[PDB]
Amino acid sequence: GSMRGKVSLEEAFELPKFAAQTKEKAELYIAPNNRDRYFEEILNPCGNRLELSNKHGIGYTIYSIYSPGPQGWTERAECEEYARECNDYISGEIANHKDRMGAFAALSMHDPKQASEELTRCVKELGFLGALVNDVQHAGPEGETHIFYDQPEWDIFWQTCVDLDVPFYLHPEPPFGSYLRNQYEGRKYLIGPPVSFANGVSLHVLGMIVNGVFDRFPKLKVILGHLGEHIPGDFWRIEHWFEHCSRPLAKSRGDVFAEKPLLHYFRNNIWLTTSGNFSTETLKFCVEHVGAERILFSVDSPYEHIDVGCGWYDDNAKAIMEAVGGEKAYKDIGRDNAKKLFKLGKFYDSEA
Amino acid sequence: GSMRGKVSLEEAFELPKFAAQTKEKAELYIAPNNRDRYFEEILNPCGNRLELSNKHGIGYTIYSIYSPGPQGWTERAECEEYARECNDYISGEIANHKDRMGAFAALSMHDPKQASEELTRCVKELGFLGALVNDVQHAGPEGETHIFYDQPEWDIFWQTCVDLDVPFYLHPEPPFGSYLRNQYEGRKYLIGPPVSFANGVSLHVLGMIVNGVFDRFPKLKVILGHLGEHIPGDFWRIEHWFEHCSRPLAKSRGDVFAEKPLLHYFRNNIWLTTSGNFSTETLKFCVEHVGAERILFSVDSPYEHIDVGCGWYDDNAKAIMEAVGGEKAYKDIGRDNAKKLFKLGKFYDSEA
Ligand SMILES: [Zn+2]
Ligand SMILES: [Zn+2]
Repeated sequence: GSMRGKVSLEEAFELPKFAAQTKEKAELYIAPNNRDRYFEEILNPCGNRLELSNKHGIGYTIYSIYSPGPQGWTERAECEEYARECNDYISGEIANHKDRMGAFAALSMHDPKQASEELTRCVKELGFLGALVNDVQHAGPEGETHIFYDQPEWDIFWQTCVDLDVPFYLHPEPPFGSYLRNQYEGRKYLIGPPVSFANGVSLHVLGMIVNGVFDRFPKLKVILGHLGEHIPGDFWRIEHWFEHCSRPLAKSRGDVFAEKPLLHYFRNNIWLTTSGNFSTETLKFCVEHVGAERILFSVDSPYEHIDVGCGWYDDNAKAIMEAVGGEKAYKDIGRDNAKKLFKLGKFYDSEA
Repeated sequence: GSMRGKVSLEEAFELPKFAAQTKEKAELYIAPNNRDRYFEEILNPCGNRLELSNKHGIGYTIYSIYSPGPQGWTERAECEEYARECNDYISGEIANHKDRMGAFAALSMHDPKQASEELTRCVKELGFLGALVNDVQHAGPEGETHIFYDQPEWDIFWQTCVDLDVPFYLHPEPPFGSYLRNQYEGRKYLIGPPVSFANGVSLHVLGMIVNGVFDRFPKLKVILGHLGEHIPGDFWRIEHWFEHCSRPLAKSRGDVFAEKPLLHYFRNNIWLTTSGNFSTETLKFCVEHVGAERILFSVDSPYEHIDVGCGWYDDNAKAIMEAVGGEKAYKDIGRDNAKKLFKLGKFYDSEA
């Protein structure tokens, strides 16, 4: 049947002093009847969301800054101070619940050296378990500069991730600037989970692949939410296009291109979570391609409801077991894959 | 178990007088060893691609303008003249092979009424079978203006599609303007099939859904290539988000929103093709969600090779039949779904 001790690791917060900014996210992502709960959860890591996690059989929650978080702060010095404030805040909150809470670093991604230094501080001094970054870092006096991490200057940062041996969770963020105006103004309800989020993350991680990040750093670990941000349904089409067009075309120009097949990266460097994607059928398709050991349960609180995400995994245990290859695979996805990936010791309900 | 008489309907051409424009497409989409074949095929609807189609068991090819085609022509008067020339040209070419060739209208989509009139001319006077439009119509310097068809003025055009009772094929196109520079300059090999194409089409058709196009025009027929442009893998997540967030939020503001579940539109208004997606596993997943009667074989020539797409469907007939639910489903996908959708009479090998 169902299990306790599940690990959930796409679980967002904001600094309480910025409560007013969370009402702006609520207007993008939260139905009216869910506003009271959203505001309580996003501002209280140890509040009712912890009680729900305990009731619903979560053993370890890894908290991260919400979106865009620092990636929406276009002034470098202000962005760097905010990221540090987020890390110091969540470190203080999780200190009282070490058996069931951890955190991922919030980072200013304006400068690779500075981001590497803050990640190192979070991991070595605060015991954080990785980084979670909300897609491209926006920058410039009017915010139009889009900083992607698949360019060579970011190699110092990837080297830091590998040296610390912690994963990088690439989370989505809403559209900004001319992209928001040109492509979303007339379909604003498509901002967020319906399409815009995965459109951005898939572009960015495929960018890391085709620009050779994982070839230069074969030990690098990256996590994608939402069962891989559109990519698994296109595993065949993307790899086929790389074989039929992209690889020989790039080679003919002397341009950098990924050295391995698409699935190699998804079987060695990338892990997927079930955040906001409580779909047994989609989970099955993903398992069939990447392996049950490469998918991690997660909720996506507070944008999703802990009781709903845990309810799916718990209440459909038998059907999910059939879909993912048996009892061990089900416990691996629920808990044991993440326990091993994050090198967690004993934690709440971890052997239950 | 293979069949002849297959229908293939994402098969592109360019006007011979614009041969020079095809070189820019080759630099985006065609490996060096495939250039000679691409140039021959894109400029000769009755050339070797017809010989290959006859050899490989295609009974009916529906030709369409390549991409962006008119959607990249930013000046309305020139765009309208080009679309007319494309339609008159392809009408003349297919006249010599009526038993095995048809066409979809090329349209200037600067003005809903003007596009409606050209579609009517193509259907009523030239016998065309629908329209194929390459995503948003570009206008303005560098194409920075993006004209989407999910805004209320486009109801004039949707009413025309319903009056004529023909489908609208929403095909992808490359990025333009600031989006091209900001989001693709550092990952240029992701322009096209790897991600950019489906990112645009999925945004656009989901836009039509959430702005209520299919609620006001429940008889409207739309076709998507590439097994649905990322949407099927996200069927659960999109509909869940619409239920949990978007529909109650829009209702609370009095904003228009899709009245029915996402899968209703994919089971009533939208058909998928296999263009560029010769994946038995992805096809199976789509069949399980939308029904085998809603998926149409297609190749995507000349960007894909007719021998490769037909080779997949023909050589793996037994495995595909098992994946899609049996012989009738296999013949439906190969031929009979399209025969019925486009009301084709007898055609070459149509009872084979
Ligand atoms: Zn999230
Ligand atoms: Zn095509």
